[PDB]
Amino acid sequence: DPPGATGPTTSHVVVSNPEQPNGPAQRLEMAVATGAIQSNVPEAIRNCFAVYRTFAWNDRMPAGTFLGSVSLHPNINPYTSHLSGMWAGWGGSFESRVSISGSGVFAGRVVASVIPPGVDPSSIRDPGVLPHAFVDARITEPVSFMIPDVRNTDYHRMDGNEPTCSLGLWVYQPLINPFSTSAVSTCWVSIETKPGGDFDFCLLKPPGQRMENGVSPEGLLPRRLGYARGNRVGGLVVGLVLVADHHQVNRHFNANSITYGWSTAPVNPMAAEIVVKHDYTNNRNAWLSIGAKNKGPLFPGLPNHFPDSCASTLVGAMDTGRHMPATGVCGPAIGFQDNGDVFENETPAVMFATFNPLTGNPIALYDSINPASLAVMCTKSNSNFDSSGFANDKNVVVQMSWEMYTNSQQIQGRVTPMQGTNFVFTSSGANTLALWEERLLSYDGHQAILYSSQMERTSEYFQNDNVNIPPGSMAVFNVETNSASFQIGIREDGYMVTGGTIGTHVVLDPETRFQYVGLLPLTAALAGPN
Amino acid sequence: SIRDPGVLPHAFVDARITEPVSFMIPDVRNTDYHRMDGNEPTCSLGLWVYQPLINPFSTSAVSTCWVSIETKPGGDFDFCLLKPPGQRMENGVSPEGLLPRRLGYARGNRVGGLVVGLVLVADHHQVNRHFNANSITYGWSTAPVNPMAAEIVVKHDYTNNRNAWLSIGAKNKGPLFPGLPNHFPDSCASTLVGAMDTGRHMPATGVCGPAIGFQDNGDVFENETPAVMFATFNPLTGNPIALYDSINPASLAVMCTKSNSNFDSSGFANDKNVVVQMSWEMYTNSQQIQGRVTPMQGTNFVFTSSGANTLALWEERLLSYDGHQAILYSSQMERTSEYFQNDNVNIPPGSMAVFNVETNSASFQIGIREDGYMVTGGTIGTHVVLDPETRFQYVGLLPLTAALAGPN
Amino acid sequence: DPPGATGPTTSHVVVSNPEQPNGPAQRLEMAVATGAIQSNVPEAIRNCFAVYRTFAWNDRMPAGTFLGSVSLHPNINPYTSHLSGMWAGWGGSFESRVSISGSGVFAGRVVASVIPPGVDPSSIRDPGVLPHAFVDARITEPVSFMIPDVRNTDYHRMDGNEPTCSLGLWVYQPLINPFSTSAVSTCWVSIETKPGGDFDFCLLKPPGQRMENGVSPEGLLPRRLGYARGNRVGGLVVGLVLVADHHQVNRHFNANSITYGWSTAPVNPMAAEIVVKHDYTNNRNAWLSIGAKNKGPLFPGLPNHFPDSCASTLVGAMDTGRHMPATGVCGPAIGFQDNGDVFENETPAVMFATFNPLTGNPIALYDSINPASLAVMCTKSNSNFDSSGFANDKNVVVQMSWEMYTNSQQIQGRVTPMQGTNFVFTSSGANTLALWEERLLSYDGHQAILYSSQMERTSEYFQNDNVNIPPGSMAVFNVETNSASFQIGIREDGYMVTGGTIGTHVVLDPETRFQYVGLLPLTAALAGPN
Amino acid sequence: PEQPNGPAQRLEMAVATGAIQSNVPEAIRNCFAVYRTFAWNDRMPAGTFLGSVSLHPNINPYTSHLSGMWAGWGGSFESRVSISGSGVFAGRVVASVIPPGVDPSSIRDPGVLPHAFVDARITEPVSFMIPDVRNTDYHRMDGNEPTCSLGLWVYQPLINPFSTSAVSTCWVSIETKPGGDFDFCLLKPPGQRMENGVSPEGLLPRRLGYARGNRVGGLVVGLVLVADHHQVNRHFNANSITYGWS
Amino acid sequence: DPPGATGPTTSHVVVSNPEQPNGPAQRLEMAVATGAIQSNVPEAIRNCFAVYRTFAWNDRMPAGTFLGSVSLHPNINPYTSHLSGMWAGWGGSFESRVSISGSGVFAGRVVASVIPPGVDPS
Repeated sequence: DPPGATGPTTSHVVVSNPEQPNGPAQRLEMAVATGAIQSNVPEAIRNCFAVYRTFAWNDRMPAGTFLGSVSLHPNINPYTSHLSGMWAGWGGSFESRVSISGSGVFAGRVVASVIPPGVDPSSIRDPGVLPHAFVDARITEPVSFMIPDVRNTDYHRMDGNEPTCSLGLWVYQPLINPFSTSAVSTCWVSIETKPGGDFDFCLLKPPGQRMENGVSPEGLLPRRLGYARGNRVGGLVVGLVLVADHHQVNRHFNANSITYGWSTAPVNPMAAEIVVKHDYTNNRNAWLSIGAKNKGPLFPGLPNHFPDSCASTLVGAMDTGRHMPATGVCGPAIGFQDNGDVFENETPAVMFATFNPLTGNPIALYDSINPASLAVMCTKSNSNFDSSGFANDKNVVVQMSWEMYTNSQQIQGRVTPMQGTNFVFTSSGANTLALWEERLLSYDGHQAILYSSQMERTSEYFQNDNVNIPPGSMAVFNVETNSASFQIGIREDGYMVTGGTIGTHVVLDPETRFQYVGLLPLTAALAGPN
Repeated sequence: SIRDPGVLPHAFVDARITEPVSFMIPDVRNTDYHRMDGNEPTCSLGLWVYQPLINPFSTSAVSTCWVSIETKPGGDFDFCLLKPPGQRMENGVSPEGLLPRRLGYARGNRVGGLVVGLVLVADHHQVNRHFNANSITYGWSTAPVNPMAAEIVVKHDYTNNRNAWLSIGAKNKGPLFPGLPNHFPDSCASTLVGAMDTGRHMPATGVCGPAIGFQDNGDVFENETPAVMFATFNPLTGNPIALYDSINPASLAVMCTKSNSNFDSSGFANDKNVVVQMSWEMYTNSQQIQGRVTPMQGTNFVFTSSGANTLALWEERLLSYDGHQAILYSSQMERTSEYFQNDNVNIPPGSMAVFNVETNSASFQIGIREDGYMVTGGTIGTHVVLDPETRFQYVGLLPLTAALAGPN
Repeated sequence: DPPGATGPTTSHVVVSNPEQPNGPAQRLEMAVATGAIQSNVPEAIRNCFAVYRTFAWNDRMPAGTFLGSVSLHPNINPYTSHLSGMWAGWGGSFESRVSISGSGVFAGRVVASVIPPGVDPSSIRDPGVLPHAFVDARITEPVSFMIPDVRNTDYHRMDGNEPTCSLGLWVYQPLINPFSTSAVSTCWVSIETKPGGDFDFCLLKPPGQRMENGVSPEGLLPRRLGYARGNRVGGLVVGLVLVADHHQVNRHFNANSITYGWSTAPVNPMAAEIVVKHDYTNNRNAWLSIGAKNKGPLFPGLPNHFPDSCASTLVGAMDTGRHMPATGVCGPAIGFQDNGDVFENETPAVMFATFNPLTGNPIALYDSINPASLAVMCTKSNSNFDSSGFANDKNVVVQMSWEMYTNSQQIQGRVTPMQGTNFVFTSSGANTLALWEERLLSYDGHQAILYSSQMERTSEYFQNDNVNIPPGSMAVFNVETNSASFQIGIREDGYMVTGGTIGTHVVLDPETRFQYVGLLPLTAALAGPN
Repeated sequence: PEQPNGPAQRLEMAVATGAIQSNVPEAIRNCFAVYRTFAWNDRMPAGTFLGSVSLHPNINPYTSHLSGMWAGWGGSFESRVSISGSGVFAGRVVASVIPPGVDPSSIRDPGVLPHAFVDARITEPVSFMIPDVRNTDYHRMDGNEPTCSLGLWVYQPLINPFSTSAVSTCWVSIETKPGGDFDFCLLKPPGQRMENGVSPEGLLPRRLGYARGNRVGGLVVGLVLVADHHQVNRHFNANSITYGWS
Repeated sequence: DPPGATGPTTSHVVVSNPEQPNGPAQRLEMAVATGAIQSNVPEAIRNCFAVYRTFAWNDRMPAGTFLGSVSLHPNINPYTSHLSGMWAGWGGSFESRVSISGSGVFAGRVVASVIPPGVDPS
C-alpha cells in the first residue's frame, strides 16, 4: 500500500496490556461446552473492518477527558449483529483499528486502554494508571487494538447481561495547534471493528426466536423520530425536558412488561358507561359520572384510557368563571348504546375530571382517581346533556383533544394519582430523569405541552415483549438532532435518563435520529445536552 | 396452471410410504447468479394427486393424510455479494412486511376503522391512501389516517330546507393535490352515495364526526363541538345547494347534523380553521358506502380482477347511527399503505405477493398486486370474518395467472 | 519517475474489496456470446488514464458527505464514451486512479468503496460498512482502484439499464486546515479512468444509432446555457427555483415523446383565426374571440402556441383601471388574410386572456382554457379594431413580449389549466421539483420572470427521439456555475427535480455549464444548491 | 463481422439446463421452409420499413411446432430472401442483420449495417445467418428477450418503366432453417401455457370468413381509421380484463 | 429407490408373449425404406413414462370385463402424439408400465395380453 492509502485487512496491532487471555484455549472451552467446533462467520467479515464510531477531539478538552469507549459485544459490527440472531451464544475477541485525522503540525496524545469487565469506562478518573497505549495526534497509519474476551463462563449467552471488556479513549496530552487561532481546531478519532480471530457463535436458535430474559432493546426507540406520540394523550412529541421526579403511571410499562396503571399502550379514545347524569346549576355545569361494569383491562372499575391529566385538586382548583374545573384535558363526547347506536345529534365538548362522591353541597374536585369518582363535565357554561342520548343506560366515548388552563398552571409533569398510590421516579446522580414533550391543542395562543414518561411505541414494545434491560443497567441511545447530539438511557423502569441540569429543554425535529449503543450501568455518566 | 401432471417427468410417492423421500430442486437459471432483487422465475416442485386416496375401512367420514415438506440448502447453494444488512436494493424491499404476522387491531385506509374481514367484489375505485408497489398514489391523502385539518372559506346559516354548513379548502397546502386537504374522506356524502331527504334536512348517507374550530396559532374554540357530515356540494347552485357527483377543491363542505342549530359566530368565522374526525356513518336509507367511493372530476380509476382470482377488500368497522353494523370496504389496511408509501416494494408487474391466511376455521391465500389491490379465489360476494388472531404468512411471488386457494 | 512527477500508466492499485470477479474468465464469456475474440479498443487508450470528474472537497463538509460515484459505464472514459456510439454491447472493468490536491499540512480521509450492483451509492446510510479503502488528503502518489464488472449476463447491453458496480467516495474524517481562517480551504479530488484489461466492446451498430429504449439523456440540457428559451413563452432562462407543486402542461414532453398539452415544442408565433369581433365599451376595452377551424395539431380548437400564462381568475382579477385584466402577458398582434394580404396599418397591443361565452352582461374572466374561451383584449383605452383589418373572416398572430402585473401577484409558478384538467406534478422525498426562471419584458422597472417546466431544447429533444430514462429513475446533471455546483434530475415525465429548500433561487449566467452524470433512481437524494 | 462461438454457446445451455443432447431432428436442419411473404409496391418511398424477422422458434413452421413442448431454446437460424417480380422493374431492398437491442423500425441507415442488396432483377436468393447473440444461457420460450433480427427496407423505390399507371406489386419471400447449434432446453407438457401468457398468434383467424365484431355481432365488412374510441363492451385486455358488462 | 417411491425410467419388464419381433432389425428395415438412420425422437421422451389412460376397476365388474386396450399408435404417448403432426410415417414398439391403486388388503387379478394385429381386442 502507498503511505496515504489504507486498504481493508490492514492492521498494525499495538499490544496495550501484557495480560491477554489465552484466545485459542477459550475457543477450546467453547467447543467443549457447546460442540461449536466449526466457524460460523464468513471470512469476508473476518477479513475487513467496518466503521463503528467517530469522536471529536478539540483544543478545549483537558487531559483525562473521556473521548469514547467500544464495549465488547456482537452489536458493534453490523454484520455480526445481523448474524447473531440465529445463535444463542457467542465469544471471542474483536479487533479495532483507530484512525486519528490530525495534521502533522498538531500535538497531543490519546490514552487507549483495555478495561476489565465490571469497571465502567466513563467512571475512571485516572486513565494513565491502567496499562495503556499512547496514540499521537500526528499519526498516519491506523492503529489496531485487540479487544479481548475476559469472561467467567465458557461462552456468553446472547441473553447474557454480563460485563465484557471495553476499549476506552482518553485525552492524555491536550490537542494544541501552533497556528494561533482563536477558533477551535478539531481532530477526529474514528474507530473500526472486525470480529477478531477466535470469535465464533455457539448455539442455533431459529432466527428471531425470543430468548429467556428478553428481546434486544434496539426497538425501544425509532430509527428516526417522525410523527411519534407520547403515552399520556397521544400528542406529538416535540422534545425533551429534564425534571427531578415524575409520577406517570398510565401506559408506562417496565422491561418486565408490567404496568402500574389502568390503560393499554396504544392510545385509544375512552369508552365508558354513564352511571349518573347531572343537570347544570347556577354554580357548576352539567356533568356525568363514569364507570365500567368491571370491564377495565387492568383495574376493573377504571376504564381503559382514562386520563391521568384530568382535572383534579392537584392540578388546578375550580373557578367561578366557566363554572367548571379550571385546568384539565377536554374533547368531544359521543354517546352510544350497547349495540353501538350512536346518538348522532350533539357531541358536546367535555372535560375529564375526578370529583368527590361524598359531597352531594356543590360537588368539587378530588385529590386522586377512585373508580367511583370519575366524571366528565360540559365546557359550555349553561347548556345541558340531552335527555335520551345521555341517559343512565347509555355509553360515551371521549377523546383527549385539547387542554384548558384558566390559570398559569399546566399539567406538564403533573399526574393525578390513585387512592393509596405513591409512585415516585427519581434520578440518582450525574444523570437526570428525562421526559418527552407532548403537543396538545390549546384553548389559547400558547403551546400546550405535557411531559410524558415514554412514547407510544416504547410503551407497546415494553408491553408486548420482555425487554432485556437488567436492573443494574440502561439501554443507551445516541440522539442526533440538527445541532445537539447526546445520549439517552432507558432504565428497566421504562424511564429515561440523560445528563444535564434539571430544567434543560431540547427541541426535537422529526428528523431526530436514534441509535442503539448498548447496555451501560446506571452509574455511567451519559453525555447529555449542552 | 398445469392441467396434465403425469406428462412431466415425475416421481411417484405412495401413501403407504415410511421413509421420507428427498428431491433436489435444481437451479435452472439464465444468469450466472440470481439477484436478491431478481424477479426471475425459478424451478418449482409440484405435488399432484396421481391416484386418489382410498381407505378400505368403509367410513362415511373423510380419511385425511398429511404431506409434509422439509428443505435444506443443497450442496452447490451459496450467496454472492456483500451488501450491508438491511440495505435496500434497486427494485424494492421484500413484500413480507405488507401484512402483519397476526391481525390484531389493524385499521383500514379509508376511515381507520377496525378491520373485520374480507369481501369479494367485482370492481372498486378506492384511491385515497392507496399506494402502489412503486410508492405512488392517485389520491390526496397520506397513509397514516389523521383527523382532517382544513380551513373555513364560507360559513352558511341554517335554512328551513337545509342545515347550516361550511365550505372547506386549504390554501394550496394539500400534500398531494394542493386544494384537496389531507384526509378528506372519499366516503363523504355525494350524489353517487345517497341523495338528500326532507327529514334531517341534510344529505342522507355519509360519514360524520365532531368538528373542532381553531385559529392559526392553534387557539381552539373550546365551547361547542358540533356533529358534522362530510359532503361535496355543487358550488354553482346558489337555489337550494345540493349534492355533487364528485370531489372538486371548490366543492368541499361539512354540514351540521342537528336539524335547527347554527355554527357559532366567532369560533367558526371565515378566517378560522376546523379539524374533523371520521367517527360514524349515517345511512337514512338502505344504502351504505361499502364499496362506494366518491371520485374526483375527470377521474375514472377502475380496479378489476381478471379470471380465476377475485378482487378482495377489507371490511372496516365504523360506529353506526343505528343498531346495525357499519362496514366500509377498503382497498388495503393502514400499515400496508404506509409500507407501500415509505418504500418501494419488489412486486413486479406480472406477479403477486402471496400470503397464507390462518383464521380459526378457514385457511386460504391472498395475493397483493403491484397496484396495491388484493386478490383471492371464490365467488363475488363471499364474506370472511377475521378475528384478531388471524395470522398471515408470506409465501412468495406467484404470477397473476395463478389460481389462489380462496375461501370456501 | 521523479517523486513529484507522474506520467501515464503509473498506477498503485489499492484493493478495497478482496472479492474481484475472474476478469479474464468473464472476457472469455463475452467472446462466446458475441464473437468478440479480439480487442475492439485501441491499445493507446488502454495504457493511459484520462480525466473523468473533479470533486471539490472543503472544510465545511462533515463526515459521510457523498463526494461522488464513478458508476461502471463506457461514458466514464472520454475515449471509450466516443467509441460507444459504434457498439451495441460492452463488458469489463475500468481502472480508476484518484489524485487529491492536498498540501502536506492538511488532514482528512475519504472512504473509497466498491458498491455491489443493485445498490444505490447515494442511498447507503453507513458508507464504511462495506469493504473500503481510506485515502488521505496529504497523499502524494495517486491511488488506483479497479472498478469490477459484477454481472449476471455475458455482456452489458448499451441500452440496458441493468445495474453495474460503482466507486463511491464519501468524506470519512473531515478536511481540516491548521492555519485557521474563516475562508474555506478547498481540496480537489480528480478522478481519471483507463479501460482496464478485460474490457471490450461487442456488437457493431451504425454510429449514432438510437437503440431500443431511447437515446442517451446527455443532450437534454446544453453544454453551457447561453441564450436559452423556455417552453411557456420563449424568454431568456434566468435561473432556477424550487417549487412544491406545478401544473405546466404546454409544450411539455415525456421521455416517451408524449405531450398532454396542445402545442409543438419549438415556439412559433400563435397562428389563430378570428371568430367574433368585439368593440370597446366604457367599462372594458375592445376584444377578439379566438378560435381556429379545428386546426390545432393536438387539440383541434385550441390554437397552436397559445400561452398558459394568460390572464385568468386564478392569475388576477380584473381591475377598474385600464379596463382590462390586471395580470397577463401582452404582445403586438398582426392580422393577415388567408392568401397572404396582411393588414398593414394597425398593430394593437394585445393581452392574452380567457373569458366566458355563457355570460353574454359584461363578459368577464374564466378559470380554465376552453376552446370557446380563447380571447384577447387591447391595452389601449378607447381604440377599436378596424373593419376590414380585424373582421370575422380574418386571422391574427401575436408575438409575446410584455408581462403585465397591475398588482403584487405574478404568474411565476402559475399555469392556467383546461376544462376537465387537473394535472399535478410533485416530488416525494430528499428532492424538490425545480423549474426554470424565465424572463419577459416587464411593464415596470422590475424583472418579469415566469417559471417554466422545461426549456425548448429539452422539449425539442424529448419530441424527436425517445430518451433512455426508465420509469424508476432520473437523469442527473451537474451544474457548474461560477460559484455554486449542484445536481438536477430530469424524470421520464420531463420534469426537473433536485435537492434543497423549497423557494431557493439560483442565478444562472450564460456561462453556466451543465454536465451529465448518469441515471439515478427517483429515491436518490440530490446534492442541491447551498 | 463477429459471430458467436456456436458449439460453446451450446455448452452453456447444457450446463444451465442439463440439455446435453439434441432435441431438433436433422431433417429440419436441411430444409428451408417458407416463413413469410412481404408485398412491395410502387407507392412506398425509399426508406420504407418492410418488416423484420426476429429470431425466435416461431419463424420456422417445424420449429414453431416443436416449441410447444419446450420451455427454452437457443441458437442461430439460417435465412434466405428472394424476390418475386419481373425483370423489368427497378428498385433495391436492403436486408441487414440487426444487433439485439436495436429497434428495426428506428434504424435510419440500413446500408451501414451488415447488409445485402436484394434487387428486383435478382435470380438467386440472398442467404443470411441470423446469430443468437444473447446475454443469457438460454431464452425463455415465453420470455420477451431482445434477439437479433433481419429487417427489410425499401432502399430504392420500385418503379415500372412501361406506361402503366396501375400499382405494380413485388413479393419478398423469406425462407428459414434452424442453423446448426439451435436446440431446445426444458420439457413442458405439449401445449402448456407458460407464465406470462399464450402467443398472440391466435388473435386473428387463418382467414376471415363469417367473422363477427364485438358490438352487436354483425358481419365484419372491413376496417376504418378513427382517432379516439370508447368501446368497452366485449373488449378484453391481454390481461383478460374487461371494463364493460358483456 | 426407496420401496414406496418410483422415479422415471423405473421399469420391471414382464414378458406376456415369448415371441417378440426382432426390434433392432425392424429398425434397420425402416431406415432402408425411408432413410431414417438417426433418431427423430428426443431422448428426453425415450427415458420417461408419461400417462396415457386411467381405468376404474370395481367390485361390481365380473370376470372377463374388458378394462381397456392400449393399441399401438403414436397417440398413446402425449409427447409422441404431439410430434406426429410433423411426420408421415412411424414404426417401432412402445413400452407400457401399469400401476394399480390397490391396498394390501384387496384381491383380484387382471389379464394383460398382447393381441396380434388383425384381431379386435373387444
